[PDB]
This record gives sequence, C-alpha cells and structure tokens, in this order.
Amino acid sequence: MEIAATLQEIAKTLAEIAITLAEIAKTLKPESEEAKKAEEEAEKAAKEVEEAIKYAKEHPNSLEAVAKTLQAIAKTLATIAKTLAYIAKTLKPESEEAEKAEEEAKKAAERTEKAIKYAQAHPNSLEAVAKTLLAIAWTLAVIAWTLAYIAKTLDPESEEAEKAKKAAEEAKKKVEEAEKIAQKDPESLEAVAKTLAAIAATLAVIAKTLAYIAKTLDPKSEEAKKAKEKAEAAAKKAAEAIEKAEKDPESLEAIAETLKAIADTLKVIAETLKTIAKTLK
Repeated sequence: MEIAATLQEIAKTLAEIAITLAEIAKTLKPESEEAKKAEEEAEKAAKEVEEAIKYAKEHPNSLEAVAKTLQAIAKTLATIAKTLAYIAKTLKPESEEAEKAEEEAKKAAERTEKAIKYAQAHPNSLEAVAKTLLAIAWTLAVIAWTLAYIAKTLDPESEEAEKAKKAAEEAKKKVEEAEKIAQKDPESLEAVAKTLAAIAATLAVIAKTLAYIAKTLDPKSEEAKKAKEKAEAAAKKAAEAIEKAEKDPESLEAIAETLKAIADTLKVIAETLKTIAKTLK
C-alpha cells in the first residue's frame, strides 16, 4: 500500500508526543534543569523528524527515505524514554524501579545510537532497516515497562495496574522473539514484519495503560473516560494486523496494515497524552 507515507505520519505523531511529554515534565518540575533538557531534546527530535519528512517527500519510495525516517523515529523514541524515566523518578525519587527506568532508557539510547551507526554505513541494506526497527521496539518496551510502573504508583491496589505490568512483560517477550528472528535472517521481510508486529503489540499496551492513567488522574474528566474505548479500538486494530503479519510474514500487505495500526495507535496515544497534559495543569 503506502509504506513510506505511513512512516512519515508515524514520525510526525511521535514528534508531537515528544513535545507534549516535555511540557508535562515542565509542568511537574518548572524549575528543574532536567525538564529544560527534555524540552530542548524534544525540539531537536522534532527538527530531525521535519528534516526526514522533507527528505522522503523528495525521494519517494526509496530505501534511503525509509531508513532516514526510521532513524528520526528511533531518536524521537529515545528522548521520549529518557524524559518518561525522569518523570517516573519524580514520582518516587528513592524507588529502585525509578533508578532502573533511568538505566533502561540509557541503554535503549545506546542501542539506538549503535543501530543508527550501522544504518548510516549500510543505507542500501535491509539489515539496516531491521536493526533500526529493533532499536525502536526495544525502546518502546522500555517505555511500556516505565509507564506500567507509573500506573502502579498512582494506584497500587488496582488490578488494572498489575494488568499493565503483565501486558508490558508480554510485549517485551514479543520483542525478544522478534530479535531472535531478525538475528537469524536480517535480510528478509520476515524480520521486518515480526518486528513491526512486536512494535504494534507494545504500542497497544502503551495506549491502554495511558488511558488508565488519564482516568486515574482525573476520574471526572469525560475526555479521559473516552480514552479507554479509543485505546481498546486501536488495540483491536493492531491485533488484527498482527494476526496478518504472523500468518504471512513476507507479505507487503501485512507490513502495510501493521504500519497503519501503529500510526492509528500513536494518534490515540497523542490525544490521550494531551488530555493528561491538561489535567496536570
């Protein structure tokens, strides 16, 4: 269908997400240098997203356009994970899980830095695409784990908090299986489809966890209540695409449908995050 165009939409939504998350950090800690750095890095990521989108529009349907957009997506997710771990550290400064989130986000950024290095040395290679996609998947797994920790911190007595933790662990297992498949044959579409499937499953967990957080932060907000059904519909859409991707892992149609589900889930996440950003003000 429209692989390259859908990646441009994914990159744009992630840039908006990074900016909103930096606004939340500044709302929680107005005088902190970390929230200042979060805003500066989110702006830098948005600039690289803009540059990649303009480059791809001029080189339609090319491996280079795909690689450059995936690199912007990976860098944007790296700063999201770092800023989110800082937020988790703000809620419970002396908690060991907060220190673990910061360490996990740092390691995800190093993996992202190494994948981009390889991709820049092999811009005409599918191995570069699969490597960058795996860095994206691992960073999303860190985000999902950190977000489930935040959810548990707001209401440790809640069954939904443990459901988010278990869901994040299952998405991590999907990333681990994708990394195994890609390592065995990184120049096949199988590696791309299975890694995209893990990404879609992880974003589905994130969207449902984020909708729970919005509702917990503002039980009387009608916008926050609506995020549950919206995240569930996006999660069902991802589940459909994942089933196609594991049925025909070398299908271009399966790859396209999975990218569409990723883009749609990110739109729900971005909307939900905006509701949270207003709640905290």
